[PDB]
Amino acid sequence: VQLVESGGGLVQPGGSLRLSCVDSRSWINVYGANWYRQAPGKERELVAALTSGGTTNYADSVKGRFTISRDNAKNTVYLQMRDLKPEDTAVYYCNLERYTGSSVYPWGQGTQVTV
Amino acid sequence: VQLVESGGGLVQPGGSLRLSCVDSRSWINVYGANWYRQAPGKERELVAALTSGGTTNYADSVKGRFTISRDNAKNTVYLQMRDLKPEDTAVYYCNLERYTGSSVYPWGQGTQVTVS
Amino acid sequence: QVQLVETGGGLVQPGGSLRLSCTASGFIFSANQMNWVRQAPGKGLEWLSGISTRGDTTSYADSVKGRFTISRDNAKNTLYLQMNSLQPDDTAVYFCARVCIRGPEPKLRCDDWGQGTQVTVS
Amino acid sequence: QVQLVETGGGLVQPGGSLRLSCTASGFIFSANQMNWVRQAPGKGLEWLSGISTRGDTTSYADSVKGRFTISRDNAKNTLYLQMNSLQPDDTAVYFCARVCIRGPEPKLRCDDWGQGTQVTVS
Amino acid sequence: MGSAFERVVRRVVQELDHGGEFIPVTSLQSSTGFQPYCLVVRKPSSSWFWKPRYKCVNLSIKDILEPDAAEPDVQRGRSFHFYDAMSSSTSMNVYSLSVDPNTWQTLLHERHLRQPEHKVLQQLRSRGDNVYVVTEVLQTQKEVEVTVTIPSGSTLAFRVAQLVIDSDLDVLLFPDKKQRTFQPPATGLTDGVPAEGAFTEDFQGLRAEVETISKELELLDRELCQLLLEGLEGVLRDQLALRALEEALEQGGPVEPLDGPAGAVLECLVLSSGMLVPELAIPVVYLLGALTMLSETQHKLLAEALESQTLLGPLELVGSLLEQSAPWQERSTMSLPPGLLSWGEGAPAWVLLDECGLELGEDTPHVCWEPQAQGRMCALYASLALLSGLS
Amino acid sequence: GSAFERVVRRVVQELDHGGEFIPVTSLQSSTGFQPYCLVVRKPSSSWFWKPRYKCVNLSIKDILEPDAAEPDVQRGRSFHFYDATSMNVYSLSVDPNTWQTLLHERHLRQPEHKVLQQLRSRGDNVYVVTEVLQTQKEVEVTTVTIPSGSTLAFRVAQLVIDSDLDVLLFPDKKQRTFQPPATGLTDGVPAEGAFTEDFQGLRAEVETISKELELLDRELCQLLLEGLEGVLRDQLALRALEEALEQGPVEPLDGPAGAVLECLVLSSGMLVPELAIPVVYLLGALTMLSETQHKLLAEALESQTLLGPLELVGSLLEQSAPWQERSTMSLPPGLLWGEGAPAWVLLDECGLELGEDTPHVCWEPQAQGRMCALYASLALLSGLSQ
Repeated sequence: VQLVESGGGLVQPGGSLRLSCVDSRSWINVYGANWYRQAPGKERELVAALTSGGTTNYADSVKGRFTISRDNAKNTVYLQMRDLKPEDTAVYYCNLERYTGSSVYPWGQGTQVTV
Repeated sequence: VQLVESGGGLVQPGGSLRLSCVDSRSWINVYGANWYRQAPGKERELVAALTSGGTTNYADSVKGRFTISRDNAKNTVYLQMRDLKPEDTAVYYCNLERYTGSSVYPWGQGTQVTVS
Repeated sequence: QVQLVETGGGLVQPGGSLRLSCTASGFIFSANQMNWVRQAPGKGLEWLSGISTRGDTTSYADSVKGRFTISRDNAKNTLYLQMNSLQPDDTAVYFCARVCIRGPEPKLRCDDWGQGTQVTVS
Repeated sequence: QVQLVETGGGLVQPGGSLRLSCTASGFIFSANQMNWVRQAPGKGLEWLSGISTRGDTTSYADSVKGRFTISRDNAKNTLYLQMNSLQPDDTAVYFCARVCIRGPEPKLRCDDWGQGTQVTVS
Repeated sequence: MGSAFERVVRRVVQELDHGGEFIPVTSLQSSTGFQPYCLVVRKPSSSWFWKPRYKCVNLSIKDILEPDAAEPDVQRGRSFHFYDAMSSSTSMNVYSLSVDPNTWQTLLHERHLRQPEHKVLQQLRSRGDNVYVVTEVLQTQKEVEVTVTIPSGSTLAFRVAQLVIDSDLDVLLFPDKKQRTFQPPATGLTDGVPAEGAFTEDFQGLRAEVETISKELELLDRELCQLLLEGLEGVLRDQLALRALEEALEQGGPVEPLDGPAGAVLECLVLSSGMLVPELAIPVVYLLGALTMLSETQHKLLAEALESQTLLGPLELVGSLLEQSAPWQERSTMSLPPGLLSWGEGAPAWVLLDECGLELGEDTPHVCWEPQAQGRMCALYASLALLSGLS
Repeated sequence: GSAFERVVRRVVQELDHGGEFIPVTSLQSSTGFQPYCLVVRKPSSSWFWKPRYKCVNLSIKDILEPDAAEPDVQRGRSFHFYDATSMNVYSLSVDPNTWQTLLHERHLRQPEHKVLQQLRSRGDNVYVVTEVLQTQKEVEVTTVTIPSGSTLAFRVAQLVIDSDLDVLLFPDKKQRTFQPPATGLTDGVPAEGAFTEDFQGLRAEVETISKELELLDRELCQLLLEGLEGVLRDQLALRALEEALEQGPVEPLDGPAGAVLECLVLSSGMLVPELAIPVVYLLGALTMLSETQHKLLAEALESQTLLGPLELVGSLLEQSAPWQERSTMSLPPGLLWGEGAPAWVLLDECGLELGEDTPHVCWEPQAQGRMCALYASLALLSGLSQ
């Protein structure tokens, strides 16, 4: 398997979503994970990064609304979404980056959020 | 240690939703999967059943409105839900049933489904 | 770990048909030549059919050529065998195996094998 | 496969502190006794600390008692070692180990080990 | 299509166990006591090629739990009609009784291990057993196929879950192979109890595998041994000649006509035609595989101990440490017997260990085993032993 | 000596958290390991060490039909390492998404490259380097300079070759690069790519125990066999003897079980571990067998006819190795005899299907434990019978 992105959907401004990045294997729990998004007509955009240790960093456009976390037993890295706006409408992908910075998997189908 | 259920949420009548039942092991592919639902203070009921070969069965309250499917490569069994109506708010759980009829895992936490 | 699970066997009418499935887990299914092999009483193992990784080439033993069709659904990690015009000498346990080599000598070795499912032509 | 991965080792001033983590995969973490063991330069294995499956009880060696603290988060499947007042005699490769039998007579033996994290105090 | 008793068991499992989780019963008597909730034990293995079987200790899990109470409900499964081979005596029906996985959540919450732990449990801990509880049985409804009578309710196959006890009781539906029932205290202090891998022969396989190839090397008359040793003296001091010799000995005709001492080795494996003698090439290819694992400094030392007749001490020294450190994926502290020391930072045997990845100190006979040093150490012993075999 | 090797292990332990990186064997081998390099893994020759990867100074672009430059490598984090004047390690990796575009924009060149047949003939598995850990220029404390860009460790993805080429990032352990056609016929030679040493390994575990028989004075070898003959014809006595050796002094059993144990104790009746250990192994092997097999073993022992079965079991086990595989075995002509023959029943009791009008007997992996236990029992009884 590869990363499986789910949880996306259609909402109206101000709403809230929670997307899932699931790894059948355990690389998600030993390496870093990032959530990207390729917004309609716009290029793929990194949304949140989570280091192997759990250090979080976000982009300016999403601070105060998005929270990235990890559930080891579920091999899941989540994207808690709040105060969603149509500027957040996109298909969301996740990827894994090793401590050396190399990516582990190619992209999954992603999950669409439409606000 | 068990199955993981996701996909629940809040939608307006006539929406669409498809839950996920993901297995960390290959039992979801060799065995059958069933979806249940519990409303608070009432009895757990079966809503849809899927055998390993793909045979589907549904509850009359959802017959023609729910679809139970499997993605073998994703190790995930879905419950596509349709003609969404009240009385479908309940705690929905999935399980795995061996060919002999025994259960594989204890219940997970479930996924929240709310309709109004 | 590699798992190969066969279903679809049973007791069949002579001249009848059966369809066997074989679900594969624990390896990259789409990257492996796959096969069906059977074990008949008093007979050695008999390779019946083979299919390439993508499924663009297939091979059959004379004993089953024209009657049986091998196929694979790579997206679901499943191998199949359609059986038609079954005869009493086709009674055997049928196995799906991963990567089978028959080139060197009349012999048969395959990397991984399934548990088998019984087929009986009454 | 069982995998134990230690992180958190490094260089600290004398009298400084370090916290080691050990993430576990391949087994039911909450069902296994866990340990921290260090390998000092030129020295044999020195067992440091142990913890019960649920964490309700722990045990420490004298060399680190009061200084180090062993803990686990069974919900996150992680083993930790907080190390305080480190001195150069605490410089070593630090290992987490699953199920250790420190038979007073024979020797220390544990079922599974991490790759180790180097702790250097200077 | 069953025929005999086990052959019937074989088919029942082949038909009903899609996931391969079931344990077949081997004899009809053994099926006694194997009911839902019977406690079964698997004693430590003495062979890597067969493990002792699960055996009921004729105890139920409720017998070790506080609040004494009847076993919880069982859940009935599907029934299957086999109709058999070699209400009908020819016919058989087998059904499933299983424990719901959710029963443990409530049961282990309603009830608790007798903290004055059961007398028998204290026996199993001393005997080193892992203890399991039966979670499913496939059983017959009525007596069947009786020149062979099978009483009703005979178990044909069963599933278990592993017990784990650390001042408590938990039931693991899917444990790993290494999981122990009797967890050690926080102190790791135990006593003579079967432990540490259900036995291992890591060292035993290596000595024999070397000896077989050493025995395959007995095919050489001592004359051909000498010229081969003359050829072996050379490539060990020539890294690149060693690589070319190994490549000349791969799969696909007449051997590569290598110049230099690598040629002499090849001439020991061919007829006047230059075609390999496989039974002669086979053992040599093995040794080159061991040597290719070693480093240049190891190669240089192996030559000098060979010429100095000093291959014997190092062979013994390496052998004991491989004996001591097995299993070699585990970490452990070895002890150098001074009765085999022949020592010093520059000592030839000292350097062989450093090249394997071990760090040695002058003030102690203890050496920590590094699992990453397994291959080179084993190849080192293989080289030393085989080179000693040529004498 | 040992210098560059110590640096490699340190870097990996610090940077390889997942255990996915392969250390470079020697500073000699450290160069040439670059992203997109093709390395090969020839078939192994030992249970106890694995062959080296070997960069074959060929690149994956060279075997793809549009001959063009390789895609970019991902320049990764730089790492500044510790000594107390430093060593800096940088990551070059192939993005996993590179292969998807590459293997569609290019396709394996037909006819194949010359090298591939050579690797196919030798049974090599073929991989491509997907990441390297490399240096800038510095010296080793050891004194000896490591050139800039020296690979310390690398990651690989396996190539699989069929009608087309694919790159597998996480292949399984048995995966082969060179797949057979749908025919299953791999034209040209054995070129096996497999090896078991299952039977020879079984012979070794047995021999550990066997050599301990001759230490018995021949009377003890004699009393032991007679006690065994007795317990072989008594299932519950056999089990009681088995359970007596799973434990203070010994349990005072009478009968053939007592005859066996009497061979194994001291004046004090305490444990005699040097004696029990081999016996417990034999009792373990016998316990694997059925009641029918036990009584035949007693008969073969009393009749001193152990060889005929012993040779046949070993033949079949050696033919069926590896025993987790299915195969057609051949009965060596001349028992090297249909239903009712002792060997027939002995092999029938293991789960195998024998035919009187056919030399064919297929191997049943479920019989692996019983057959191996059966092989061991025959041998050990023969030894005490000398």
